[PDB]
Amino acid sequence: IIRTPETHPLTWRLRDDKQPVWLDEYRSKNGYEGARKALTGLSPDEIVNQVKDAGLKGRGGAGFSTGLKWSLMPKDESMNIRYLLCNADEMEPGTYKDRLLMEQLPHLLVEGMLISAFALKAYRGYIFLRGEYIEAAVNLRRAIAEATEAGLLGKNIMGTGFDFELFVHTGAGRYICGEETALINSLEGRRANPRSKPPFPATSGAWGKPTCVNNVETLCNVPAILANGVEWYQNISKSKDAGTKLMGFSGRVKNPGLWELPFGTTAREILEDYAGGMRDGLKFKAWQPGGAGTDFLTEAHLDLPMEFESIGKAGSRLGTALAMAVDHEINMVSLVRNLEEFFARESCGWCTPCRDGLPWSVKILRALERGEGQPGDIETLEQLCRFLGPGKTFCAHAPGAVEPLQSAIKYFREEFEAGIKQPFSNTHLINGIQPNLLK
Amino acid sequence: ELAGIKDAAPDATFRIRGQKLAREPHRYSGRTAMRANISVHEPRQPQDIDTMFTFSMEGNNQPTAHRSQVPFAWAPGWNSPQAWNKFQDEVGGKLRFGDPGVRLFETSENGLDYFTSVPARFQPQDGKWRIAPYYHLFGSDELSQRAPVFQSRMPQPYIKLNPADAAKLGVNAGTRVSFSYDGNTVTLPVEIAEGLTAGQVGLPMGMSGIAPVLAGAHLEDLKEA
Amino acid sequence: AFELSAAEREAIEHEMHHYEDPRAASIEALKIVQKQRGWVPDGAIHAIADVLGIPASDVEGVATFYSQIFRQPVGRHVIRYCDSVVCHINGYQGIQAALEKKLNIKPGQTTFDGRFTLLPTCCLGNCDKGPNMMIDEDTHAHLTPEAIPELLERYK
Amino acid sequence: ATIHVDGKEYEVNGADNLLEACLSLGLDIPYFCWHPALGSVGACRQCAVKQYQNAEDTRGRLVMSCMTPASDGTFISIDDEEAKQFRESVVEWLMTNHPHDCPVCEEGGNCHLQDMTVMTGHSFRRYRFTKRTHRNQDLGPFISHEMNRCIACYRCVRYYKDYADGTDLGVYGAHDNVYFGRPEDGTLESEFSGNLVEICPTGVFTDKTHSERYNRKWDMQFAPSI
Amino acid sequence: VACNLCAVACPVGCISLQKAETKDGRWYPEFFRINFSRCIFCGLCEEACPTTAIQLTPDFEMGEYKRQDLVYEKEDLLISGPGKYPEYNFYRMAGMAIDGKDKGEAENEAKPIDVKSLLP
Ligand SMILES: Cc1cc2nc3c(=O)[nH]c(=O)nc-3n(C[C@H](O)[C@H](O)[C@H](O)COP(=O)(O)O)c2cc1C
Ligand code: SF4
Ligand code: SF4
Ligand code: SF4
Ligand code: SF4
Ligand code: SF4
Ligand code: FES
Ligand code: FES
Ligand SMILES: [Ca+2]
Repeated sequence: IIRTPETHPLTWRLRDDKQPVWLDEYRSKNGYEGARKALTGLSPDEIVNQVKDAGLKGRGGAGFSTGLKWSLMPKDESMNIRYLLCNADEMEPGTYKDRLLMEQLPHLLVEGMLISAFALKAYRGYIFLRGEYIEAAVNLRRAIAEATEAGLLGKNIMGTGFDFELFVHTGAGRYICGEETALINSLEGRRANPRSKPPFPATSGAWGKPTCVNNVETLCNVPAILANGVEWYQNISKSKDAGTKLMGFSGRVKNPGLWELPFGTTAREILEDYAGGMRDGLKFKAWQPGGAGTDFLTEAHLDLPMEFESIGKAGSRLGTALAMAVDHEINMVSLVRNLEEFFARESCGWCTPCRDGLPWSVKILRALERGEGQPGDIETLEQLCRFLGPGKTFCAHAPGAVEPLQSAIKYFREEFEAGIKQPFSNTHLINGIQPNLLK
Repeated sequence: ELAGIKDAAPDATFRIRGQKLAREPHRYSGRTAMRANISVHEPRQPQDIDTMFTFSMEGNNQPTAHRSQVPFAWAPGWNSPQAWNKFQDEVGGKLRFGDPGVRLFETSENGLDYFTSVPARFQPQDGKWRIAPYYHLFGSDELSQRAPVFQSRMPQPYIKLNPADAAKLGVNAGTRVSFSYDGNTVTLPVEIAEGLTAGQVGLPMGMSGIAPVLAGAHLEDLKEA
Repeated sequence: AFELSAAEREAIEHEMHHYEDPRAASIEALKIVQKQRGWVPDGAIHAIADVLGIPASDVEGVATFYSQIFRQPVGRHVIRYCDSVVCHINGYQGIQAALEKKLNIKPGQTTFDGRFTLLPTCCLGNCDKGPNMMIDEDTHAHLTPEAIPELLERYK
Repeated sequence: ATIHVDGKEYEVNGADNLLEACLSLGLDIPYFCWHPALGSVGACRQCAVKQYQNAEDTRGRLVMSCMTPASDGTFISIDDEEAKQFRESVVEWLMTNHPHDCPVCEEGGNCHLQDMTVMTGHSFRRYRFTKRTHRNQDLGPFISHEMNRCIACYRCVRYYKDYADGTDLGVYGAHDNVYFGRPEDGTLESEFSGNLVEICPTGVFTDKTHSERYNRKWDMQFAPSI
Repeated sequence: VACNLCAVACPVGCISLQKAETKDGRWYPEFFRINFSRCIFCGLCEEACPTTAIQLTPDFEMGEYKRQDLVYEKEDLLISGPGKYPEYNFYRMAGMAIDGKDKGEAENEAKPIDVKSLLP
């Protein structure tokens, strides 16, 4: 599978020995060319407009367009202090893309930092990492030092008078830190409770200053747009969502990996033509398109293009586009129990519905797994799923938490009904009081 | 000069639609058994001729009553301290019919003149220690220090010294020193206060045996006991 | 009694030079103390609070909020296994059973010699090569229950 | 500003949020986390109302009245069926770990959670699993600590840190193991630590001086004084 | 537990008591008196008791010579057994920690998870 630079702008400079690309090898393979063009010939607002009309969308899972988000920055010249943050947390299960781009191609991330910080007029940039990526941390720090001693980082970058400083902030292992406002709160050294909007991070984000939070994949997509042009980027895929995307399947398949495809590729091609289909002796049961925080889909949804609108019309989220396949050998009750246990133990504890309803669903599913269900069980689960959607909770961790539960209840209700064995018994008897036998 | 206190609270003839204001809530309990250990006969309820409140629940404590004195916050469905939201015109603002209290004086149109009595700078003289007042929230008040609950929160009676003054006296932190004021020799242990100016000594006003009038006075024959 | 080392204080100051607010170096200060001493003792909260100028309350809240900061003493190695959804699909349960059979302890406990401490952890980002385990700084993929005691004998 | 609650028009201050504007009009809206002197943070998610986009809107959206500004021409509903169900559900979710301590608790009869459970109509329990527990702390001779009865409404930390600027009390823990208190056993250092006995809507912080010779609020002969 | 629900639920108001605490922290009435000259035997106190401590036995011979002897103090009310409810215990259900019952040892109570625990 050849990767020409025209159709694979992100991963065409990968090395076959799983070794990182350093500064000289990156610059030989057309490196820092979009950086040079943006810093020399383009105004920051021109770069923002180019990103806006190039159709680039956010790859963190929200699908928000980055040009529109960059247009929310204040035009006041009194607030020259500005921060640009990378959500290199990548703590969502089933997501392994940012590790792949930022363990063996850090100079692409550094170039995206420089370009976006010049376009946002950001005087500082941080990469909010995770504590479990040691090799990625070492590679990012080495690449940052190399770009510093090559004159691409620091004061008076390439004789343009723009001073940009890049830092790496290694996290301490909490899933809610992936949320952008909670990422800002964790960057300041507080407990990572997220923040309400409005105000957005663009108006007043990190330390009250204007701040732009972006994914690793989007900041890696930016220098390709700045180098090879905008009309090339619009012609990569003939879909509403433009540009290439890291998609791939995982879980009991022949080739669980990671590939770069244009948008609109149907989920069967990424399952059969790329992942090799499912493993020997295992037939297909379900799949998550976005990982742990999305709705399950059946076999009939495999012939669907992996776009935001197509999956959204199908009743789910594209997410990180890293699908996981579930065979029939795995019980749905056990899988949903594991998902809800992860989501309950990674709650931040700010707002009541998530904090004191995810453990309830955890206990209900644990009772279902051992066959200790009672009447009124699935009713309580769908009650929680109805009253944990968007808007009810403070942040979007709980809608993504209750998405797989309601999806597996809708599509696989017969497996949940098998665990209901015991009759309902909440109160033990008391000698000397006749109970109120409700009919 | 004290003519304002007539408007502080309404007199004892003030009634809300003919009735007085209740002191205790309407669900007050035990009325026929609080005094049963003394005698089973129910006594006369105490009559409050001085004020407009009554010593019973036969009164008015409605949130919409036209008054400024509220004995307690209670609304139907709000037994918490959140009944004050029902007792206000708007939440977080004033009371519904004005806050109690009347200003004794207004702002004068013309002010005073500049006080020319500029004091000279403090000179630490030998043998005399100027008393720096260290007030405490728990202990300085005359009545609050007599509370037995405050004695656990009561700080130990400690005298504060500059490091230079402590080095001059040869005393450390915690050792006992004795000083006499108005023919009263008392002994206290020592803390070392860094920010204190030298030539002074710090005393806790309102303590047991230490009057608050000692602030700004001079201390003689301070020595290690 | 806890007293911070000169190297720890120098690293904390060099880290707080990076941010505009000294509070932002709390996570890195706690991680530096954790790297130097294995875990974060009780006096470390007061020491980091006195260095950073922020109260000990929010430092303790940060140390208790994050799962990778240990407020209880652990063994010489911290074996963390991914209990998430994809490793459940790939069968981390056999790996956990093999770990409990070798170490003779439940997850969340430490071995009686202070050698290993077994803990479930979040997604390790290696779902395509699951199941995955994480000893102190090294991750391992494609785990089998029979290879667990061979893998754990290279950590003294 | 102009608002419409259940089709009835009201005139309110446009700068304030919907919760204090509606509580100024005498309307009953449940709330735990918001305090009049502390502002809105949207923690407890108890103040839910159903806001409609326009006059002829029937679907609406469940918003929080403490974080919703009382702008001109706002249309909200308090006693909507979905809003009432969600508020009862929030009360029930707070009830999944509340200990059976009301007879032996000083806040009984003065409890905001008691009035707030009775007000929402929640009286039937369908939680059969275990309830979490917490060890208490010695918070000095004034404040008695009982961490079991907390609902994680974050009033104590907000008041004690933002308002009173106290430095020895805070929140620790995680997802449902949040712990509100001092980092170690000792007296509370602030001079305004007595207001925690009424800032806390539950009986976590209680007046130990009153708890010695305790009696309920209906047994108190009260008076106004200085 | 001296919770004072019976005194306020009594429509005649013939109950008076005061709460006291032991060293372990359990709650008991310091004193407890009923004015039987005032009590109408309406049974509201037993209905409102959340610990089933106070009960109305099938006994009617309560006539007396003087009204002062109709006030029954705590010596004349505490009996040697559980009465009509033989196996109830409020402190087994209560969340408060008392002697012989630590935190989490009540009915449907998990063990206290410390915030310093290494488990996520
Ligand atoms: C619970 C939760 C976890 C999230 N985790 C991540 C993450 O790990 N990485 C990421 O890029 N976005 C994550 N997001 C999405 C962010 O809120 C936000 O979309 C991202 O930081 C930037 O979006 P972008 O793709 O437009 O750049 C998370 C959101 C939620 C609600
Ligand atoms: S939904 Fe609420 S409690 Fe849960 S992680 Fe988000 S803000 Fe925290
Ligand atoms: S202790 Fe009280 S004030 Fe603090 S969060 Fe809990 S219920 Fe709220
Ligand atoms: S604080 Fe808890 S135990 Fe006390 S009255 Fe309220 S709900 Fe009951
Ligand atoms: S039975 Fe007697 S003591 Fe009990 S509530 Fe009725 S009148 Fe009062
Ligand atoms: S007898 Fe029952 S109702 Fe009366 S105070 Fe004791 S426990 Fe409460
Ligand atoms: S689910 Fe285990 S590494 Fe991602
Ligand atoms: S009062 Fe609005 S969410 Fe708490
Ligand atoms: Ca009088």
